[PDB]
Amino acid sequence: TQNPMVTGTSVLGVKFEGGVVIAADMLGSYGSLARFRNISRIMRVNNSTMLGASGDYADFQYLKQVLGQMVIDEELLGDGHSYSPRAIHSWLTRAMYSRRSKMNPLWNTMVIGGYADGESFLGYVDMLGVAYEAPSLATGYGAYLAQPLLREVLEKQPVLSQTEARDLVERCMRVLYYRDARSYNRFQIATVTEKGVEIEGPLSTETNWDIAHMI
Amino acid sequence: TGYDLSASTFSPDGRVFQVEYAMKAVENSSTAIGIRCKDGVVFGVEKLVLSKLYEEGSNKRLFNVDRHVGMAVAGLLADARSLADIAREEASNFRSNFGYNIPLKHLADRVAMYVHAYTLYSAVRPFGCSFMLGSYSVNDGAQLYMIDPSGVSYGYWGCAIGKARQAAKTEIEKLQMKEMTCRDIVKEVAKIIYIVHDEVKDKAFELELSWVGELTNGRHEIVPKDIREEAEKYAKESLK
Amino acid sequence: SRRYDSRTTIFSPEGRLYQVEYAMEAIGHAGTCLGILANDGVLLAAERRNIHKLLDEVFFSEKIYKLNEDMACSVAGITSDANVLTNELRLIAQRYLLQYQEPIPCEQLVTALCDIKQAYTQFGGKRPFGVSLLYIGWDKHYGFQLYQSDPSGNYGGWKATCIGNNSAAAVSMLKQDYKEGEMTLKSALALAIKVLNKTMDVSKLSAEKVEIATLTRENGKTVIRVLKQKEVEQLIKKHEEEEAKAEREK
Amino acid sequence: YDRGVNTFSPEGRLFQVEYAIEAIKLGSTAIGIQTSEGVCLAVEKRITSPLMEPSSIEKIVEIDAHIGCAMSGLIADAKTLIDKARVETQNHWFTYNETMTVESVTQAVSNLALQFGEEDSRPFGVALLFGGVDEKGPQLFHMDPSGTFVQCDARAIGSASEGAQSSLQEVYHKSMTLKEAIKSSLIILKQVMEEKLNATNIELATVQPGQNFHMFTKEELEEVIKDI
Amino acid sequence: RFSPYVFNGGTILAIAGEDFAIVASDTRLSEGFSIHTRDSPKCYKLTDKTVIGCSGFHGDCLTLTKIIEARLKMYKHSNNKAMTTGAIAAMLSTILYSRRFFPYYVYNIIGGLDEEGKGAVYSFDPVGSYQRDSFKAGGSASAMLQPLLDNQVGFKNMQNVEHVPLSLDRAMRLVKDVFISAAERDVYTGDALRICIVTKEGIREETVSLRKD
Amino acid sequence: NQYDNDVTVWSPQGRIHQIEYAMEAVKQGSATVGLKSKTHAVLVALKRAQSELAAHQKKILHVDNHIGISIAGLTADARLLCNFMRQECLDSRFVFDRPLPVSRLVSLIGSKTQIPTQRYGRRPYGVGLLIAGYDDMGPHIFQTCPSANYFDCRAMSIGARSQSARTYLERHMSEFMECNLNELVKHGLRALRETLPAEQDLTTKNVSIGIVGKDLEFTIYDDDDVSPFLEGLEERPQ
Amino acid sequence: SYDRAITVFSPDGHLFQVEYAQEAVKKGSTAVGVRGRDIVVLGVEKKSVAKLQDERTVRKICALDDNVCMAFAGLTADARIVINRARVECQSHRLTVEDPVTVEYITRYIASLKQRYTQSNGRRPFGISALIVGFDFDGTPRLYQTDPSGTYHAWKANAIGRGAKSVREFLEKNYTDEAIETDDLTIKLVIKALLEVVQSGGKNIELAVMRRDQSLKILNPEEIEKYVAEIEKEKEENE
Amino acid sequence: TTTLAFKFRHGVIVAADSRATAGAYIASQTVKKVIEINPYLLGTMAGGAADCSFWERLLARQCRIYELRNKERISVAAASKLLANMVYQYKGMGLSMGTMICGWDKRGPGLYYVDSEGNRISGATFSVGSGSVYAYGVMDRGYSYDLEVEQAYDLARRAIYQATYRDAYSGGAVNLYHVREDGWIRVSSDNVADLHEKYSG
Amino acid sequence: SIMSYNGGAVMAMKGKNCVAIAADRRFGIQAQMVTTDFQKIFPMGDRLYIGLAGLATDVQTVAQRLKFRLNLYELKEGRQIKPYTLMSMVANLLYEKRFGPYYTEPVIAGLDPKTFKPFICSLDLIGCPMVTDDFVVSGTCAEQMYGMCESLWEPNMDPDHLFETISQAMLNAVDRDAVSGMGVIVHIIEKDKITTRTLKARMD
Repeated sequence: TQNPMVTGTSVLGVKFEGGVVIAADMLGSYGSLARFRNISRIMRVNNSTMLGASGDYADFQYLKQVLGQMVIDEELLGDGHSYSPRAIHSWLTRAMYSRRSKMNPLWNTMVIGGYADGESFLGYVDMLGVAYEAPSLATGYGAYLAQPLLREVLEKQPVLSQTEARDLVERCMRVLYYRDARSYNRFQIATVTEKGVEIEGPLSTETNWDIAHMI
Repeated sequence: TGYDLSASTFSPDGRVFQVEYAMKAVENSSTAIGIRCKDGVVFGVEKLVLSKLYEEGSNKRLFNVDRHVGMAVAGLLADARSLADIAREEASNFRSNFGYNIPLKHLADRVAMYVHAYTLYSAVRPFGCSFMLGSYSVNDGAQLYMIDPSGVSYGYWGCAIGKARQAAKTEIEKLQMKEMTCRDIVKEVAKIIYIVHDEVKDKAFELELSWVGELTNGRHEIVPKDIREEAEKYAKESLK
Repeated sequence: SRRYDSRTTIFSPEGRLYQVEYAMEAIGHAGTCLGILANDGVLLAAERRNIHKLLDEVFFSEKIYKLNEDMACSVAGITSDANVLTNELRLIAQRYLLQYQEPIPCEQLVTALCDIKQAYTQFGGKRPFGVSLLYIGWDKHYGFQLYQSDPSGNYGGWKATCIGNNSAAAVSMLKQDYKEGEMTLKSALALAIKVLNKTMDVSKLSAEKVEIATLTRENGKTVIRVLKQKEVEQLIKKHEEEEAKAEREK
Repeated sequence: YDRGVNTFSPEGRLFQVEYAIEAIKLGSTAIGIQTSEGVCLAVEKRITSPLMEPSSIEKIVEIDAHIGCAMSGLIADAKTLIDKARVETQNHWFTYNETMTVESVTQAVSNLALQFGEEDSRPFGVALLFGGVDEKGPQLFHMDPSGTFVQCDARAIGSASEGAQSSLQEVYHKSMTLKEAIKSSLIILKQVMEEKLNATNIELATVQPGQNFHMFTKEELEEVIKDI
Repeated sequence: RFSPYVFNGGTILAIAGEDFAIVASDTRLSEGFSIHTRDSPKCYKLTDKTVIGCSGFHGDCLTLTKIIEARLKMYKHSNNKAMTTGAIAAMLSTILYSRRFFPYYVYNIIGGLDEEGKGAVYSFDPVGSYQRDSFKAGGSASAMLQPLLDNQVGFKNMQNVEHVPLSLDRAMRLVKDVFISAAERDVYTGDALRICIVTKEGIREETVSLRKD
Repeated sequence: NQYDNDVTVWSPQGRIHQIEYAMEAVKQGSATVGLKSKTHAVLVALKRAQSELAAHQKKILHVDNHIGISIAGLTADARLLCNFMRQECLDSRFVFDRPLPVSRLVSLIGSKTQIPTQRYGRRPYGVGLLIAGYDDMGPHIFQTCPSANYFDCRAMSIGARSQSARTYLERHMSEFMECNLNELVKHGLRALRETLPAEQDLTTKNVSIGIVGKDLEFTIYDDDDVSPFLEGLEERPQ
Repeated sequence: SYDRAITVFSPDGHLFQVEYAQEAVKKGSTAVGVRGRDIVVLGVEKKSVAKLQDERTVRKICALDDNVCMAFAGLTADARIVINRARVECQSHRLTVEDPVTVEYITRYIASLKQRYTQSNGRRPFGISALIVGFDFDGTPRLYQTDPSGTYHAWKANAIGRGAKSVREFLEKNYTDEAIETDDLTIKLVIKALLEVVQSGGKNIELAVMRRDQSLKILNPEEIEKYVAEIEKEKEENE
Repeated sequence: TTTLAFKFRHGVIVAADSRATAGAYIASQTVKKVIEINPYLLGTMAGGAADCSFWERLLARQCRIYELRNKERISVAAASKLLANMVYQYKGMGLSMGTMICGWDKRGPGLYYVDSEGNRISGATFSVGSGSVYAYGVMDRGYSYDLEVEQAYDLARRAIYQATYRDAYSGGAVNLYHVREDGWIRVSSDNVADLHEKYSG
Repeated sequence: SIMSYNGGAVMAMKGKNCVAIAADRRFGIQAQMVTTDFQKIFPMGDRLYIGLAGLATDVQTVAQRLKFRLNLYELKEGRQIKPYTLMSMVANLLYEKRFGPYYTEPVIAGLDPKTFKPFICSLDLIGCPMVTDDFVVSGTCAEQMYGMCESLWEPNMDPDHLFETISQAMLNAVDRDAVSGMGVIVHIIEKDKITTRTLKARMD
């Protein structure tokens, strides 16, 4: 992709005790224009892993198609085996690097959350092929805005409950609504546990505008 | 002789023997039956226990092509799972190009043209497999097709392939598959394959059943253990 | 598929190979061509075969083919196989002229074609050509030259050779009447009408039954002249006048 | 009547692999003996004519500085396998900056030995001995037209192969020295060849841990013969 | 347009001893002006006698490590032994040159034991030239570490200074001190110091913290 | 028999004879026995030699850290599938960074060897692969055959004189799913003394044992480390 | 592409199409080559010319280089293409390593070209045998032969073609050391052998020597008339 | 970087520095710029450090295969010609290579010069590098064909010292080899800081 | 530019039952002559010529590719080539290099062989044929040659006045050009004979 036409924005993600939670908004921008306002930027991979993405949205529907077929064909083998979240994270890292080497990259940035075998997995995948793991991730301007709010909790408190993690995300989604020109007040929260993959509806933030009366 | 070595030559009365010789190899595989109910398709395969050393669940003659499409094979097992690979791959190109799940009148059309393509040349042989394809959709209902090694496909209300073919489909038309749901079918599928294969030829054998329909919510999977134990409970009442 | 393969390339247990010997068996029948030179000029005497009374008699020649601007060839054997070879070494001479800007020497044109002809006898599983053919021409290195090709792929320089049906009878008489470097291009013409008087079983030497083409060196021309049917028969009867004189007086 | 080149027998082996095993029974005989002091390795030449130059033919040829070879059966197609072995030892030196071991040379050749067919045309009709000193000491290997190789201690290949192996099992023991292994081999070659033994009908080569691959020549060779 | 490279920081360091080898690196992955993670070391254990370090573009560092580890198994299945230290450094010089006209943006130092049980340190350029050295620093703060080790390890520019061989105890505190100064002045120098020690026993590991600016 | 020449030609009875002749090739090689417990997978081979001074031909090979195989047949086609076997394991480890499962490996072999059993002028692969490995589901014993038909099993034996080994495995396989590594091996070692003539059995230079284990990487034992396993067997009853 | 194995093994371990090609060598005209210490002597016998026709196009002794001569026997169609392929490799060798091509190097190119050609698909093997004679660097005259299977092989004397073993048995009882004393003495060693072959009455013989510094030099039928005068005169006074 | 080579009555003398820089930063001081192709050939390193290291190690592979086939060693002129042809196929793609080839031959001494552009010349004296022009002037003064061995050592040793004094990209230690009849023999390797005390007094 | 690298000028002019062609003689590289006998008119059979002008490489290249294709034509067919037929042949040769084009502009002039009627045409560098009835010109000094020919041409001209018109058209125009000169050769053909003349021009 030489020039991304229709893009997304920041995608957040953080571990907690027994699962990963990922939230992202529902806007596909076009330059400074908000055309598509009801799209979903989170793909629920089979039962213990989960994917959100930024960048070019047409390339995301390509990877939504390719990863969809790699899950469909394995589950009809009856092997009793499935891909771990770090197996998909290792595959998708190779898919990025093998494609920038042909000078034709996929304009994306992807966050892979997953809860397999009693522990949480949270993985980052870059357009250039840079991958790492972290207890909290953020893309776009969330790496500048919401990412310091994630680390100042996880350094003072390493383990979090689910209600503590879900509260801490909605604060970070509120800040990105104030200080980002490509945000939108309609997002959805996805959460893996041992029970499965669950995606919530188009939630909204509550804004404060008390300083506007200060001349 | 000499008129029957290649598949590129007709006989002096106008038929190909290399296809007919490969049709003869199907009747040494055992028996695979499959009938469709009012709202789904139920497969059934009796599995010969060759020796004690094999493991229960080995070398399944009952595949799983797509999320909703099932396959039951009969023939030379190496060619069975080779045809299962291209049919599994053909459905992937449909969803990738056209967006949705492949229908059976198109899927069995693309596979039978791939089987027919090896009945023309001297460089390749015909396949030694016949198999059945069955599925269920919410917009099309239940479907059931069957493909010979020549490449001919038809629809069926119930079919049988293996050693005793006529001796199996004689009792299928005693049933009433137009009105039965796919629960009491499961007991009747097993019963007509206990009356076949006398215990002189084989000592012991294995039941293997399959199952699709909206009771399975469209997805193809194997029967649970307790349901096929009810059919194996309904085994030894054919002695009366 | 290996049951239908005929193996046109392999040896025979006696050492020789059968396929080109069947072709050189067919090169004996169906045609008669000969050439002669001793001095300035060289000729090709060829006998026509289809002499049926319904033909148009066109294309300037029947078995003579102009190859270069200063050399030509006479062919024998399968006529359809001949048309592929004749327009193959026709552009071997042209790709030489493109490369060097000089007309091709007459010998290394023959070696270029006889390597293509040799390759089919050697690999590929392919039917060889049943075509043998003559070569006249001129070059600045050696002057007037005369060559002969064989379907095996081996050539040779000559002075007078026939590849007719009675070609052994013609060669046996060419080495009975000959002179090295003194046969001018009138005595050779009288000798040419004498030889095909013998080998042609159709007697009386119909002037439409033979074709004669001469290659003479004019200063920058190298004139290849297919002589017309008005001057054949006067050369025919000239052989007829002397033979009644020589028989009666002996 | 005519099979293909790639057909199994009813007894199951092949046709032309088994026919190529018969072809190395026409070649000249060759003996190699592994000793912990080093590998000695000898052959006859089978000189046909008095007018023939004797040294133009060879059976011992070197692959690298520490690996020698010995060929039997046909000769003209042995030179194809020798050239693939020399290139392989130099690609391993180029990419790993060390010496390829004697065993890993052999499987690099044995993979090539069974690759004929009708795509991309007959098995090779030679038999080879590989003598060398790698880091596990002196080694001795023997390959096949079938591509099957195995380490031997005293292997005799050629037209007099099975006659020599029986006379070689009785004199070999695990604690030989190289000076007596050289003498023990020429006693065997004196029996099996046609002509008399001299300094031109045979040639030897020994590889040592200390020095590299050394081939004897007609000056240091006949002191073994006169002191047989 | 789309630039295929980026600089991800990193600082690696090796010292060859008489019977040991020490390979150390920081644990910060970062590019631009931001911090990705505070735990991403470069101590990759190839064998039990060989440790590599990989600085530069991090996407090439993850790829090149996975290419090498495939080629050690292909060695053993074809030769029935493991690669020595000098055979790896000769192999990787051909891997780096193989993409001569689209290179890896990787700096590499291989530190480990030879056949004689001595230390060995090899240093690479992103094209594939090398030499055996006693000590090399590579990465962002390589210009700050190399002069200090010329004084202590190399014994340069000193008069009437003795020549004692490097004990293992002396070299450990020499490594720990030189990263403290590099964290004060370089901005890419990280937060924990992952030290790996290759001796005749095995590969030891050690994590020592730094400041976290 | 004109129906006995090429792989393409069907018999009038419907049995391709070239496949049935490659079954004769695997019956020529020496015997080998594989079996599994709940937590282990042990395969035991029996080497052969040509003379008493030539070495013994090895049969157990190392594919990966959790997969090992044992061959029977001609050794050149064994290395042809072995180099295919190693290649398919380390690229899945290159792509997905995980051990490739065993039951998914063998289906790649069954599609690999079925291709030359259908073309023209293409032989089958005469080889006798017994495969032992680890999925996430515990041990697995798989056998193949030149008819490209792989079998899931719990104890099998292939090679020359292998029917006598199968009769020993049937009357003792009720004990196999309980025992530790020690008498699991010498259950299999009592099968190899069954398939021999009555005078020579197990002289520590013709037998090899390979074990993959639940916390144990696949390990081959050869002719010195066999001797701890090999001691502790009773004499042959006569 | 015609893909078919032509040369396959026998049930006893031979190659049929190779030993059939050696019979085709055995009915070509006899070429005889010996070597001296400074001048080499080689010349074909049984010219068999029609003696009223051309002769400069029928030569079977050519030059690969300035220092390499080459005679042959067997069927001449497959022979003049091996020569033309050898004239390129020896010319491309000079663009590489600077020396003129040694006589040992050019035989290995021909023998390896012939062995891989008994290996490939759809190809009958060559039906020629050759003698490569040259005087390399440092003045060491030597010759070789080449079998149709591709086994290059040095000698001190040779004779191939039809009527070879009748000459080859004659040469070994005739080759002495003092027969290579002079230049023209070694030419009479060839002239007796070809006279002990197919007819060779002076007009059917054609010799050509090389003085290790010249090109190939064919003597016209005046010295062969002179040599067969004096070789027969020495036989007429001895017996 | 400064290398030089000259041939005389008693073989060929090769000398070089050992400094390899990276921009203004000096990477190393102990870089061996005279690599050893064979026991009978030598090659220098100038320009691309990895470009000269690869293609001359590839040349040493090619010369070994020549010896195993022909059973004698390759000449110096033939070895330079193989190197010049391999480099030419990547002309314009940006290879930096300015090496020299030394060695004894059947014609006596041999000295050739190979560029990455495709220059292949013989000669008597050569000097390659960034500080090569500093080496020519001091070498042209004290050169003779009839030099003694100890005099030819001290000529080439001081000539590197005068080049490292002026050039900023040259320095380190002065390696020194001697190509002889049988093969090359390593002479010495002296530090410049040790020669500065020697040549001042 | 590219066409100005070597210069050159070719003129053809139609007469009564005759046609004449003329060209210059200079060969040079941008300022510097090398020789004054460079051939630019090539014979293609009797009573049919071709003139080439442009880049000096493609003048000698096209004139040898065309002769390669011409002799194959006159041997496969038993007759000589018509002047209209060669125009389609040359236009085919140049259009094959649609994106690798030859830098030349051919001029064809000759008599039709059976009915002796003159024919002139010219082509661009990618093969657009343009037949006229009075004159065609090609080369660097094109505009100077239009002012000559539009001012001097008469419809029905004997070969004497045809020669004098094309001579004054070439000598006055090429003298006004800088990169063209050093002599003018004139071929004037007709049905019975052919005439080659060289003019007394400025060697300046």
